[PDB]
Amino acid sequence: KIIHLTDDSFDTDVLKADGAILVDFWAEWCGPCKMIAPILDEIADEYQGKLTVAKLNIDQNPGTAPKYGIRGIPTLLLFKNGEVAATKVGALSKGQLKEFLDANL
Amino acid sequence: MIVSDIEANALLESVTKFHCGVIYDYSTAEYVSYRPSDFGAYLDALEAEVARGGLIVFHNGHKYDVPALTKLAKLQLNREFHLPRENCIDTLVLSRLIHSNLKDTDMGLLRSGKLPGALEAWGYRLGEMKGEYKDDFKRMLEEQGEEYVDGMEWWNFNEEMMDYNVQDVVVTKALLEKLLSDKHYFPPEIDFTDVGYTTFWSESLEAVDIEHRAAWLLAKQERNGFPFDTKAIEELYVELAARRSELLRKLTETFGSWYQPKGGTEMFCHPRTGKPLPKYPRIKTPKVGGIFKKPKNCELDTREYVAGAPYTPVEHVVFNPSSRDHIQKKLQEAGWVPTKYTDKGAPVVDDEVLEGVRVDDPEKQAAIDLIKEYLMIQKRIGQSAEGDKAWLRYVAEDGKIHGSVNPNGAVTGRATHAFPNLAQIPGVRSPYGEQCRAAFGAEHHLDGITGKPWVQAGIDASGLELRCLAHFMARFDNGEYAHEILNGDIHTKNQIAAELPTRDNAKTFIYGFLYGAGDEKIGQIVGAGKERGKELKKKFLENTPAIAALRESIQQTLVEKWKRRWIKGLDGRKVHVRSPHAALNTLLQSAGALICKLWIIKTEEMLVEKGLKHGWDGDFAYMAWVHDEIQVGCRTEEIAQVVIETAQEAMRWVGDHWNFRCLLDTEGKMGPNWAICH
DNA sequence: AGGCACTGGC
DNA sequence: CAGTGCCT
Ligand SMILES: [Mg+2]
Repeated sequence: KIIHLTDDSFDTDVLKADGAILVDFWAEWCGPCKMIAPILDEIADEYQGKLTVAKLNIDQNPGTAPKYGIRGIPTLLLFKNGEVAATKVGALSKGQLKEFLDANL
Repeated sequence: MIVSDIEANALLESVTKFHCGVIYDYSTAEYVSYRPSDFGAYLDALEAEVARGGLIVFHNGHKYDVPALTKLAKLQLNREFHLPRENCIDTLVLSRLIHSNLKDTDMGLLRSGKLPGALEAWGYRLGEMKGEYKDDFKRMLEEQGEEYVDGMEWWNFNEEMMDYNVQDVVVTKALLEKLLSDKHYFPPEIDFTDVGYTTFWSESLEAVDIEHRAAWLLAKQERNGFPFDTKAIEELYVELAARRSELLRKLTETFGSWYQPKGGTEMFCHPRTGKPLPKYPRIKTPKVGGIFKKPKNCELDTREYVAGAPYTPVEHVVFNPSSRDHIQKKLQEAGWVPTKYTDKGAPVVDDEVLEGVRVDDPEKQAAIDLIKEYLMIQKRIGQSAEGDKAWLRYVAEDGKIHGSVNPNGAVTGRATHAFPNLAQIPGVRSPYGEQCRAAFGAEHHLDGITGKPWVQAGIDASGLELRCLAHFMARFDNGEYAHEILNGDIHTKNQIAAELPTRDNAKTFIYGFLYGAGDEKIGQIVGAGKERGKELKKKFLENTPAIAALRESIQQTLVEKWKRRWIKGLDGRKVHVRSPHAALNTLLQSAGALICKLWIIKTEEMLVEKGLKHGWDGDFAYMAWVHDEIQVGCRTEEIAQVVIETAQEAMRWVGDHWNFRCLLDTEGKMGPNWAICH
């Protein structure tokens, strides 16, 4: 249920999309990214119909991250109507993500 | 004989004030100090020693003290003072001859730590005095709550300076005696601190005299400087910088930027077992932050971190064509499989391998040539304008680059050049070589009287290495090789001795043989590698037994592991041998070096005996000596003709002087600059 | 082979 | 300091 983004599909899938979109900027060589990965799978299964979870691997798609000043990963950006509503960095626990989502959703 | 040293307010280039000087006289055994107001008396004391047919010892006096005294005498006293070359001894020059197996800080211009091997103690102390005096000056300053400035320790005379001056003469005196105690260079029967100048030069090993004449002339060469076309190079700089930008733009379009971990402090540990994972990039765990800001009775925390939630800090990096790492990274991701690495894991990324790299993507395959051009252009930009020793940073007010020269910096007797190294200017055959080379030339100097540009005479020793080789094999082949070089075609002959195809292959093989080169580059001429290479260098020797005999005779003399770790040079000096396999090469390079050294000395001497004056205010000026070639500025075309013919005469003289079994020659060319004169 | 020196990266 | 390249 997770949307795997690409540099060229980013604009339409995220910025022009309707509804809340949580984007995860990640890399295969990052330990913390591998930690939150499972958490995101469960979040996509739970928040269906209220929010969409999307992932962007920064090694395969290097043009997007720079535009948002990413300085650490995994980076989570919650987009609403083409703009960043909230942003958190780090392998949040499932519990901490729900609060983040529920609070910003 | 007297031993002396002075302290002045700056380097030769800008010195204007004599601070003090000290003199130790062997005939009285006393040290005499001369303060600022005793300058005339100091000079009178030096000339008195000259009048007696005596000797004056300075440490590095040939390049500094002596010309400095000439300059200060004129400025401060409006007096003409010129110590004659024959009356001067230089312990730095002597050390470099006798301890040729050791490095030195070049009087404080190089940091000790960087120099390999050990350093002679006395010479070390002499080269660190300025830095030591400086450290003490500051100490005293920042001890009286007084701010230190750049180099104010040399602005005014003071007793701390006078004491160091005295100590320099005691150390120089000790170095001298230590050097004179070397029986190989100075016969034991003679007390060299008690003889006249003619006896000093005549009773010591020929090398002593030669090194002192070389240092004297090369000191003059540095003072002359090499006329440089600053404008031409600034324009080349603009051109290169534009090609660099354009190549950067294209390469950044081809190889996009990426992210790399950076700034991680804490180790990453498996959340399950807690087992440390060292291969994983370093992470960082925030100790502050949450989803909600701290309550007080709850507003969302704007911050982006969460206590306990770890993340891997990263940096954004743009492809840099100058980075071997980026190139390796981007090319393998394109399908490149490194066939050769360095002894550190990193894969080799030099021009030769890049030449062999083959990737599927056509745009990336073409980008490799852009990377190769980029690296080459960076090499030129660095040497011409941006590097620490760039030409544009070294050109002086008189429009000349005064490169430094260590007359005997190499173990073999060759000179070393630096600040900047004028013996590494790109040749006309390499990219931009024409423009770099044309920028150095007599044409860029306008006569002080007529304003007319000067002319350049470029002269080199013809096939010097092969001739040196011919000479040493003469005792095994009776001059056969020497006879072939002079009349037949030594190259064709070598092409036959070594079963090689083209005549040029041999013409490239031999030089590879003399200048040392593994079977790799060797066989790299016959398509193969170090494979047929081993076969080639063997079939050659097989058909040229004189060379084999020579090599064997050298071995017998050195290895009995050693019976003697040095070989005798043409002028009798000891030439340290680093390894048994490099013995023949050390011998050949040393002969060429010593032949070229005596040659430029004899050339200048013959010119002066013919009435020509050495200097920009004269008829000619030595601008550069690059191993087996000299570039001389001449006031006129006729003078350049004379310099060329005289150089040829001097070379013959040198060959006859050392009873060389192979005739030596020179080829000269006249023109406006280095590009045309070579 | 003998040297000097530039740039990248720690 | 490692890896390279410029000169003879
Ligand atoms: Mg001194």
